Amino acid sequence: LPNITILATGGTIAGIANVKGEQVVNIGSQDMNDNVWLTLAKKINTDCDKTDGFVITHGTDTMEETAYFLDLTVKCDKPVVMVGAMRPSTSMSADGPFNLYNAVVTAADKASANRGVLVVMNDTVLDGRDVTKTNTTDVATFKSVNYGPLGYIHNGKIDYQRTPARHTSDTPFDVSKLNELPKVGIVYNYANASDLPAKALVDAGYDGIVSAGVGNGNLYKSVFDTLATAAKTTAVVRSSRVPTGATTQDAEVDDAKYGFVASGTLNPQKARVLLQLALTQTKDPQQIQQIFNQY
Amino acid sequence: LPNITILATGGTIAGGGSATKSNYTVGKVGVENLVNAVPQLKIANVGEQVVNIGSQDMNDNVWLTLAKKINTDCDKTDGFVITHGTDTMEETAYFLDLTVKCDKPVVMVGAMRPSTSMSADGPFNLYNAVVTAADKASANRGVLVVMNDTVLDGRDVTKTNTTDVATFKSVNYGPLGYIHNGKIDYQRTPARKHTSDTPFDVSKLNELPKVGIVYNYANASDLPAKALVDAGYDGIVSAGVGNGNLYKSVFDTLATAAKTGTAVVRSSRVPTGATTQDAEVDDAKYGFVASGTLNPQKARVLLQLALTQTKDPQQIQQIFNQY
Amino acid sequence: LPNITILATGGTIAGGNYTVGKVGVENLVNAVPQLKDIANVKGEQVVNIGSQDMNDNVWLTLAKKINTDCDKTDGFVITHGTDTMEETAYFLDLTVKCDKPVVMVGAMRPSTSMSADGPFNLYNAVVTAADKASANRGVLVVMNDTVLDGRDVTKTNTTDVATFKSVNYGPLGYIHNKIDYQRTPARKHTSDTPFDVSKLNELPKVGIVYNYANASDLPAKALVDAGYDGIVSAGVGNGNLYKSVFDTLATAAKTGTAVVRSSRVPTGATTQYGFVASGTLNPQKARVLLQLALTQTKDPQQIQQIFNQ
Amino acid sequence: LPNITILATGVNAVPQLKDIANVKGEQVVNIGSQDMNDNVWLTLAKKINTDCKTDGFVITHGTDTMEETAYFLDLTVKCDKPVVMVGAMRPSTSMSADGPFNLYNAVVTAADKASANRGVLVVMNDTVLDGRDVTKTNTTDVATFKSVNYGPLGYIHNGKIDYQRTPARKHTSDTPFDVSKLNELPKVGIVYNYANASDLPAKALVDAGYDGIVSAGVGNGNLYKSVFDTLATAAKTGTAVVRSSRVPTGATTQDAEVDDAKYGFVASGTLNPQKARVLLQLALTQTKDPQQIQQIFNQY
Ligand SMILES: N[C@@H](CC(=O)O)C(=O)O
Ligand SMILES: N[C@@H](CC(=O)O)C(=O)O
Repeated sequence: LPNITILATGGTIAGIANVKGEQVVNIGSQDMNDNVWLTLAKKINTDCDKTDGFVITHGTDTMEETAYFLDLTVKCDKPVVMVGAMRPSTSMSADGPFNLYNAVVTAADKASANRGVLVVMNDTVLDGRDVTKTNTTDVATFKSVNYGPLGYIHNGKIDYQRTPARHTSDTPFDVSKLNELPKVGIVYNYANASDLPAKALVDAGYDGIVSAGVGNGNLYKSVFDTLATAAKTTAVVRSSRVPTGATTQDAEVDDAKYGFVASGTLNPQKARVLLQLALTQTKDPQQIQQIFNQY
Repeated sequence: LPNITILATGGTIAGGGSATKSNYTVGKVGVENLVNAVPQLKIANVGEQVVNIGSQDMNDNVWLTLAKKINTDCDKTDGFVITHGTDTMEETAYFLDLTVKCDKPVVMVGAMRPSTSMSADGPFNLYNAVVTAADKASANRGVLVVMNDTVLDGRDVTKTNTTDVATFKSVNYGPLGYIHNGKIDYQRTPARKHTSDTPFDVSKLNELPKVGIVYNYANASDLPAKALVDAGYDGIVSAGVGNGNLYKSVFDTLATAAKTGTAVVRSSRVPTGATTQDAEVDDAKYGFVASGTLNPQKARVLLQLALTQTKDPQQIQQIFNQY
Repeated sequence: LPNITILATGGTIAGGNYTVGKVGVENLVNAVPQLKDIANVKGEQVVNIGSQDMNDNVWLTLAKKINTDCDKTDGFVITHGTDTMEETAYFLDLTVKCDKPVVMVGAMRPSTSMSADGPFNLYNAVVTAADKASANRGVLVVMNDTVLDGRDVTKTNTTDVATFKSVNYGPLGYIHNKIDYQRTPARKHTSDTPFDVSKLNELPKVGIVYNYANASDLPAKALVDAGYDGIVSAGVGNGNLYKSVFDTLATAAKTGTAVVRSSRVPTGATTQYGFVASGTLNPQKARVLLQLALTQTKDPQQIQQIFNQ
Repeated sequence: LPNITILATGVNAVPQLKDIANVKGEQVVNIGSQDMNDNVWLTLAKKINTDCKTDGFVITHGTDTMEETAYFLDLTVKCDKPVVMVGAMRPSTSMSADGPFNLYNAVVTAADKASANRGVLVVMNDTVLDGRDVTKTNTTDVATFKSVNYGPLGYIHNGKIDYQRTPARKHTSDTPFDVSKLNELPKVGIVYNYANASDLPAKALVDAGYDGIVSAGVGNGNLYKSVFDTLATAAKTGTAVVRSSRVPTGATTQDAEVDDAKYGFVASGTLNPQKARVLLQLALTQTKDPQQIQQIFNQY
């Protein structure tokens, strides 16, 4: 049988294949940070040749952030499948066993390769870029809200009907010998939104700022002004607190005039992930925007 | 016919750009020109231009102006229709839902496409909004949002999509009724207290307590919360991850802010589902408030009003458990 | 503690590829020791079958049981198959004269499976059946942490444990650890209906015909040939019908048969022909209501008023 | 500009199309889409196949059965040029009639080459949808058409399409289905399952000797006992029987509660009843064997 290594990183999930298990760290994913991300990726890139595929048990809270980061830093072309649980393992009707079950299936399937980093939840294979946590409590919380799942799992078989075109081998981000990430913060937009948050990050000389805008990534006037001065003086990506849909160019915001970057379908967390890595290679908004159109 | 007062605030309903191209500005078209875009209203007898702005610049002053209109002119009309930007309609609609002391159907409506666009959605939406406002069965339902042929309540309505004309959805509890042929089959009503049942009286308020929102994500910086605390904000909402949790940095500063009096509400960046008590965070232990089903923008609204009557974390927790 | 009586009909929840309705009611209770902390659970095995074989006789039995024993218990939970629960639940919603909570629950995964969903479903069903806030909402279905109304709950997905959704108007409340009730159904239900099945041992014959391109009209004609009392059309779009099928139902309606227009399109109302528009009711739910109406009238005009209920 | 042929089945009104393409109109038929049928399909496919010349096609169609025509054309059109279907949920007389911008975007999609080699497409309310998974979800909503199982191929903004997906099942040029030489399609009907379901509708189709029957089963393609009894005898008389589901989302899978291979049934996978009918009709043009039909249903 193929050999699949389970990498455990935390999450309620604790709190066909020849399966080996290693625990890298054990944290709530709400405390997820650059160091675990750099450690997790360096682990998988180092042990790529040593196994047939990886399954990663993780907290569901920032699962979408980790999955996107690995989707952009994993150079291992072998399947990397992320998995978690919404109910505790000791609790009744614990969902984790069959989730992890399905993840090993996904990681064992030879058809799964070259689909990037995947997330497997509730009988479904989700792509790392579009997966998001939809609901605070549901076991079916994970969804690709914009483009949808890649496949469904039944009786150990996967009917793959999609593959993402936007990852893994094909990305230029190499964090192998990197021990820090650029600083990227996220500011929320709302009625009468305060600029205090964005002013705080700019004054700290943050490399980047993501805007959790309203609608098509729009900003409150105070915020927009301040981010306009920062971008023109800090990288600023426009994303949206809106859970679904692209933050587009050519709507109500001339980004060129302002040197903003429209985040596309990337939500504020995922936009942050991509902005962080883009700032390891360039700081020009005109250049970054090209990165955001391909990843 | 019923008398419906249309209060205009701006919005992509009142915005223009060419019909093809997608660049456009909002809070352009004056109300009077929107009335004319919908010849088929003489349903009701159409009005006032309060502001003409993109709803992304919506703020307490416009909120307070809106509430003061509706309550003072309640007896002079049969119901109101508020033309608004889609971006914060869920916020405005919730504030009015907590502050309007009238019964008249207060129905908010917007458009995802500019009025100059091809197949602009605003004319027929505004039609159904008037329809909604004119049907008195809409009375006693709180502040409503009528979008894409659907009637939604101000508490649960939220913007699901950045571009879809079907963008608005009551994701957690669902719509109140659907509109066909100028007729509404209402099958629900919201259970939380709204409008006339709220303990909030804005008649003598010209400004709201200061409440900001901090976002949560991996490795999150705590400088925004430290900035809001240092700024003496009355309330802070965290758009937490999952069931309202915080990154260690952010939880640290808010732990200290809450202990020295700041209202701290735990909500979720997660668009649907409740941020509940007794999960991973013991709210009674750090004097916090779980926001329940209220998303962060809506949680801000409730904490702002709550801070007009009380600064007790036990007391706020029930305001959030009741509205 | 409250007395909750569990009425079992089968389902995957009681099943063990897999077979439905193998396990008995005491074993669905056994499997969750925690129910001892919440209610005094008693059980009755009404039938033990896959809900794809659910039928009128079982419907009539359930309604009479719930109606007769309403004064013997504090609330009922019905363990049931997920395939037709949306029908049974809506049937009970209109025929139960009991005001006490009547809660339906099921499983998408067998009792034998990894991550079997029935235990926590059945627990949450008993909680709901025990909560005083649940009474007077009509018949409820509790699946995957949520209280759903019998009228609007429908099965949205073929395999998901979260399949059940009130797709048009949404859930009534959410269950965590004790229910956040924020909605209540406005159409009339339970003790508020004009339908009395107590002394009925058969129901009027109602069938369903599907519409699609090139649709054959032989299925509609077969139901016409059988003198079926009612025909629901699973139409396309907003209750539209293929030409040949529309012709046959025109003849069926003209010779006395009730014809309700519904839609195969899973969401939204089929709107208001001397036909009956089903409104938001999908074909199977439209079927149950049309069945009941034909116990009180066969007037299409009065039948449409029933559907506006 | 590319030459786009708009084939109408049910203009000067949108002048902004002419900013994107050189329109040819042509009235293939004049029908309500609830009356869509095999003959319009055979004509549509043969028309497109012969005129494949042009740079792309746009097909204006009623929304009610568009998902059937889209899938049928998805499997029988041999042209690799973009074939885009579009309709309106609101009449053109309405206040906010959606047809103009839909038609606009359909021409945009059809004129874009990135659209080629994605099969037959459906463009409705700002979205590029694949012919296989696209389905009509809501009775009146303008946002009704959506790919519920696997999702949209791209979104249209400002007359530009961000394609991020393509369907993996074989379509168009990779299919063995050639309707060019057919003047009729095999007779395949659909029966619904519900509690107490009557077997009279399915027996009517067996009595008329239909080649194929699709079951809109409950749950994972299950059948009421009466209907199963009937479909079993039909399979026993060489009839093809495909198990689908009235449930709008998810696959009707093998290895659940019905031993397909024992009875000779085919699980439809994610194909819903009307779509399963389209493929079974074409499947019956090449074979009448359940292993081969089931394979075909895992292939398309
Ligand atoms: N920025 C606009 C967007 C819209 O109206 O759709 C607003 O909310 O005012
Ligand atoms: N009675 C249903 C139970 C389920 O599927 O959950 C069935 O037989 O399929």
